[PDB]
Amino acid sequence: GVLKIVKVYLAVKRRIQPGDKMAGRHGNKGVISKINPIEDMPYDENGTPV
Amino acid sequence: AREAKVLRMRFGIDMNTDYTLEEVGKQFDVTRERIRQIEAKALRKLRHPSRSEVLRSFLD
Amino acid sequence: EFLKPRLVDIEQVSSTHAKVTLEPLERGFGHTLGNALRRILLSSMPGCAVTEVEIDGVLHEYSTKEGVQEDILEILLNLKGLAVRVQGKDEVILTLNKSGIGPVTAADITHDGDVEIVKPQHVICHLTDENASISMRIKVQRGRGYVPASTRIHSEEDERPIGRLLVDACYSPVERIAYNVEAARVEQRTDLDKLVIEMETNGTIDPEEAIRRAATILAEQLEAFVDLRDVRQPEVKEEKPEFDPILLRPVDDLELTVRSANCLKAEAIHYIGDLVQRTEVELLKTPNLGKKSLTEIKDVLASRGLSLGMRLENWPPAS
Amino acid sequence: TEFLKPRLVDIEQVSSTHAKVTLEPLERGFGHTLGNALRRILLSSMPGCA
Amino acid sequence: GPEEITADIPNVGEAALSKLDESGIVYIGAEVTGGDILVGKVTPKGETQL
Repeated sequence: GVLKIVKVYLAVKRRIQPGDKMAGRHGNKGVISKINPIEDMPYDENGTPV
Repeated sequence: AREAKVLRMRFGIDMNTDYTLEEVGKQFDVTRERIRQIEAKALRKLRHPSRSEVLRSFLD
Repeated sequence: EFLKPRLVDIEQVSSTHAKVTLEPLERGFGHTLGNALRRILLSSMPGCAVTEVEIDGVLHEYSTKEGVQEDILEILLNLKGLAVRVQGKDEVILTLNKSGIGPVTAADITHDGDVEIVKPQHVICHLTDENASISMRIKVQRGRGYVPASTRIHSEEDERPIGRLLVDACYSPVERIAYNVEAARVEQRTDLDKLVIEMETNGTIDPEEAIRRAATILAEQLEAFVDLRDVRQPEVKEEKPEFDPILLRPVDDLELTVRSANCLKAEAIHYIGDLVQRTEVELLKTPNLGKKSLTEIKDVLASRGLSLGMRLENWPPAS
Repeated sequence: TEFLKPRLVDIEQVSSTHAKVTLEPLERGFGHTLGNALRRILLSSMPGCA
Repeated sequence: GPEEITADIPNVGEAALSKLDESGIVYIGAEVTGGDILVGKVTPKGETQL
């Protein structure tokens, strides 16, 4: 039944958003919940955010 | 009201079958080339806006 | 009944980082302005940042250049980090060329009255075959904060230059800011505080320049905090369009020939609200329009439903 | 370059002594910065006779 | 009948037929989004009865 086939190949680049699942190597799962401005982040006296 | 009867007639609109333009002419007693003109002006009428606006949107 | 601060020694220490000081500071205003400045300085500071890039024989990021050891995707990623400054200009398109087995630095570009390459050791890529050769249109706009490659297609309106490779824009010059208020004893006055605000840059903003635009915004904001008029917008928009909305669209939309396309460019006819009401009488008289040339306009106008030459005692209303 | 100043602001006050002000729309991160800074000055350094 | 991969498609603007070659296939390198045509195709259905 098939005459010819066109296969198109797409390259998406997905960043990251609330809802993606993440985990360290120790069975600590977790799902990124909000994405914060560098402004609201905890910093040390050296001023460098976390 | 005549441009309605003329249009409902040329197309199958809330009627069984649609009518040959001659079939239409005899039905009004004023006939022929005539009804075909009444028709075209009616379409012509429904063609620009006030009128045109709504129907256009059914076309995709 | 109050004092007011101002800035003593702005001590540079590298092109990248300096520690500016603020001396006439009263009780705890050290932390008041200090945090709140960290908050405007880390975001709201101008920056020019490489935005789009066309490269030589390359269609899109997911490819390789013949004879270079970076993959295009990476090479755009080297440009995200291409530090630069421009002055009177608001988007300049630098140009890069070079061949021969040679590391292409940010130097090997070409200068402009406005362009300062604040780091020309900055590596952009590496060539690797004697007569391997590259060229590019690096394009640099200037704006505020983070404008990622993705959000950049809503205007679209034909960014067709397929060989144009938008990179994400990290428009900023602050890296990290870190104030400390160590108590400074101006000889007499009980205790007033110092504010050594330490910062870290990409090289393309001069510390004092910054700190001023910073207070600038802080001002403009508060400006409406002073008074409070409960202000609102009128709103209540119109539910009555008169004609059919098609008459507000541009003539490109007619998907017509080039010769007829510019004809309506030139005879002054953008909106189809004007092409509709201009008869055939109007058109042989128009620059470069014949039997082949106008037969064209009555076919697209036919298929969309409209016509040439008509009226509307009212065109066009009304904002 | 050019910035954002708010519109719509209904100070909905209960009694003469008490008040609640709502005020949008601020740029991102500008709620806290203005909020905390005006809080400090409102709390600590405000001229009064007690 | 036979289905065609022709770049000729019923009820479509040049805006769509831009990302497409003569032949009906999207050009390589072309950044696309939701909805855009990758491969123009048509299936025979004649004598409609509207």
